[PDB]
Order: sequence, then C-alpha cells, then structure tokens
Amino acid sequence: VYQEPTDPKFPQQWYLSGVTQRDLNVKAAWAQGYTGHGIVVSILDDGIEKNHPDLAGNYDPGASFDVNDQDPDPQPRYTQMNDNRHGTRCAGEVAAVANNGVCGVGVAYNARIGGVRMLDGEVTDAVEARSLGLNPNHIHIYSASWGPEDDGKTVDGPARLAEEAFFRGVSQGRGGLGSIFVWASGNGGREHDSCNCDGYTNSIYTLSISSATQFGNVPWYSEACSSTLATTYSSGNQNEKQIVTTDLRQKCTESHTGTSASAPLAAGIIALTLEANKNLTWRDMQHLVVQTSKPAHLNANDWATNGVGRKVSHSYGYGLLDAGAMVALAQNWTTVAPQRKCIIDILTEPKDIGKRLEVRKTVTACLGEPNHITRLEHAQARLTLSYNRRGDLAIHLVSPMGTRSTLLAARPHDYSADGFNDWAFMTTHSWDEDPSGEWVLEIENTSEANNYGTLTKFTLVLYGTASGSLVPR
Ligand SMILES: C[NH+]1CCN(c2ncc(Oc3cc(C[N@@H+]4CC[C@H](OCC(=O)O)C4)cc(-c4cc(Cl)cc(Cl)c4)n3)cn2)CC1
Ligand SMILES: [Ca+2]
Ligand SMILES: [Ca+2]
Ligand SMILES: [Ca+2]
Ligand SMILES: [Cl-]
Ligand code: NA
Ligand code: NA
Repeated sequence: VYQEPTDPKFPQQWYLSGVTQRDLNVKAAWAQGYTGHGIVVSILDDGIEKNHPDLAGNYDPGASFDVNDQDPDPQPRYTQMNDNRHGTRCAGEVAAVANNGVCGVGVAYNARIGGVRMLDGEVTDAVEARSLGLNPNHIHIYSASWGPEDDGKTVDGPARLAEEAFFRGVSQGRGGLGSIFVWASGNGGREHDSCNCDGYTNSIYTLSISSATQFGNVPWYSEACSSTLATTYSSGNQNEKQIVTTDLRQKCTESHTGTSASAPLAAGIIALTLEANKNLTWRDMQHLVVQTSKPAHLNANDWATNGVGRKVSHSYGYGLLDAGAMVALAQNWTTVAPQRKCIIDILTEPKDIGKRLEVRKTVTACLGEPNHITRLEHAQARLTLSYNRRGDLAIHLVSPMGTRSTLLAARPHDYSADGFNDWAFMTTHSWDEDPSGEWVLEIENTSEANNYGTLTKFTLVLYGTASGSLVPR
C-alpha cells in the first residue's frame, strides 16, 4: 500500500532510498506510517527561507526566531553572494514537503520545521542561550550544524548561559522529557581536528553525528572522536553523490556537503522516532541510537568491539543511523531509569607527563550508594593539565572491560601552551558496560620534541543506571 514520494529530485536522494542497501532505511519507517506528523524541529543557523515552495507547507513560526536582529522572522539576509543559504538547505533535509512536484523530500516530510537566525552576526553566549532555549515546550528537536572554529587548534565549549540552556532544556524542556539537541561533529578533517575539543558536540546533552561518503568512506572533512554516537551519509569525492535539498531563492541544490549536512538528516530520523513514541526522554533517544546503528559497509581502520559486543569507531560512533530500526524499537521502549552520576577523583598528587604517563585506578562506581552505576551511559575524564605544546598530546582511556577510547588525538596545528582547564573529554564507546574495576588513562607526547607538563586533576565522571541490561551482542 505505501507509495514512495513522486518529487522530481527524490530519485537523486540516494541516502533516503536505494536498491543497493547503502541508505538510511527511511522508506521502512515511512511504510510503517511514520513521516514526522506532530513533531517540531528547529534549525539553529543563518535563517530559514520560510516562503520556499518546498518548506512553506511545513513551516512553523512557533519553531522560529531571529536572535541576531531580535524579532520573530528568521528570513535570511539576501546578498549577491548567497551567503545565508545554509539554514534553508538544512531545513529541507529535515522537512521538505513531499508529493508536491518540487525538489525532493525531507526525512520527516510531515514534520513542522522552523529556523533560528543566530549565525548572521556575532555569536555570543547570550545569543546561543536564547537559541538553545527557544520555545522549549513547543520545539521537540534542535539541529545545529556548526560550533567553534574547525581550525584544529581551538578548545572551546558552551560558556555559562549556553550550558545553562542545555541543562534547562534536557531537564524541563518537552514537558520534562528533555529537548533533543542534534549536533554535527565538525568539518575540521583537513586541519586534523579532534572533535572532543568542541564542547558542543563533546557534551552528553547533544546527540552527535558524523558523516560517511556514498562509497562508505570517512570523508576528507570528518573529525574522529569518542563523543560521536552515530553517522549519516553526506558528501565525499567528485565521483560520489551529495545531499539534495531546498536552497536559497526558492531553488533546489544537488550539492549540499559536510558533516553540517549530516546532522539535519539525523534530526529528521529522530523526528520519525519521536512520532513512534512521544514519551521518549532525551536519554532514551541516545539509547535507541546506540542499539540500532549499523556499522556494516562503513570503512575505518579503528572498528573495535566494546565490552557489550557492539562495534564502535571514532569516525562513525555505533555506525549509520537506521530509521526503520529506530522506529520499530521505539514503539515498545521502556523509559530508562533516572540518570545517576558517580564522581571519582582519581589523583592523590600532581603527575609529570614527560614522554608518557599512565594513571591506573580501580573504582567501585559508587557501590552501596544511590548513584551506584552498573550500566554506563557517557563517561568523562575531566582533565586539568599544563603542557608546552598542546597538539603533541594524545590521550586514551581504557575501561575495565578493555574498551580503548581515544579522548584526544595529536593535533599538528595546535601550538597552544594553555593546556586543558578541567576539560570534560567524553566517550560513548563504553555505553552499557559495567564501570567497576580498573580504568587506565594514558597521556603521551606523540612528537620527538622534549615537551613538558603536569597533570594536576583527573576526575572520572560516570553517568548511568543500575538495572535493565540486555545480554551482550
Ligand atoms: C558559512 N557559515 C558557517 C557557520 N557559521 C558559523 N558562524 C559562527 C560560528 O561560531 C560559533 C562559535 C561557537 C562557540 N561560542 C562562541 C561564543 C562562546 O564563547 C563566549 C564566552 O566565552 O563567553 C563560545 C558556537 C557556535 C554555535 C553554533 C550553532 Cl549552529 C549553535 C550554537 Cl548554540 C552555537 N558557533 C560557527 N559557525 C556562519 C558562517
Ligand atoms: Ca528578522
Ligand atoms: Ca518536495
Ligand atoms: Ca572541530
Ligand atoms: Cl551533571
Ligand atoms: Na554530544
Ligand atoms: Na566491568
């Protein structure tokens, strides 16, 4: 009975549907009756062309605001160079109207879509907070494709107001179930960037997404890191197809690119999942992504099996999002137990880094206490250290189950002498593992230079629950 979209550019949306099994399995969700009805997604970017022929039908003023000019209208500023087109491109990926003879379709082509015009001007902490905290009892999912500079030498994250907006969002947003913040892991690949240095994607409150090329490869712009959860297809080389979506000036583009095009496809899949079960919390959504993502056909030299039998990669997280599997598992999903937080201060004194430093600690994960964790979700190693050349450091964290997470890879362009000031390096690779036992932190100087520094604090922060495990994969 299900009839696929008839839009002129839908056959060119190879990532939505394809006979070759190299797609996001979105037709399977559409055939099950999930197209995004009743869900509301907002794009945090340079504005949205609300009158675009493929967006007008799903446009929602209630999911929109212009934070740069302080008004409700997020219309982009038109320039001869078409600079403010990215938000319109992202909005079409999520919710371009289907069966209307225009361009292609959104992943959640019946969802309501809005945009926050926030990148066309100075991006301050207050601007970010007003964007992240926009109408949190109406907007279900926020999609953000950018963050701090992808120059491979920046370490930056949300300042106080933005971090408070994430807290308020996941706690009180969406009737207490929590705002779903979807984030692109970054486009700093050619600068050898490591995405744990970007506090927005490295946050536990954001559901971070990386990219795969059409032939299943790690694109030139991709950043590897342990905070990434999953992947969606995006652009690659000039023999590989790209993202087909709505463009500025009521046009259609077949050349939308980067990890900044992967996050909106994930926001659309998350919108279909939320239609299958409106009661999913922000943490339930991250659990569904971990359980249903598919490593198959994604090529990487770092695929590793974690303590619970799941394959995980620093380029792809748990693999490609699978919309059909996400919606099937969401329908009878049991709400996860409240989040526990176990804080373990690992150091009894400062430690010289030198050429290499290994810190081992056997932990009980708050045994006998209400914050006892037997099922890990996110794990953070909050490090404070001084170092003369930050980019020469590579940091790893091995969990008691043997899962080796790269917290920081060498960044050749990072010459900073500022070190890390309580930086919360996060990993999703030990999800569902029992955190009891020996944790090992390894800090190494990857260069031949006589570098020097000291680790002054290592707090291992574990998040999770103490019940409801599945039999390992
Ligand atoms: C072609 N196009 C490409 C996209 N683009 C662009 N423009 C600016 C930009 O920069 C930042 C920087 C930061 C770090 N912030 C900055 C201020 C805070 O520090 C203040 C403090 O310390 O108080 C830390 C955050 C964000 C950010 C982005 C999204 Cl999407 C949503 C949210 Cl919530 C935040 N954007 C990224 N992309 C426009 C041009
Ligand atoms: Ca405006
Ligand atoms: Ca269309
Ligand atoms: Ca980056
Ligand atoms: Cl917390
Ligand atoms: Na994240
Ligand atoms: Na264990």
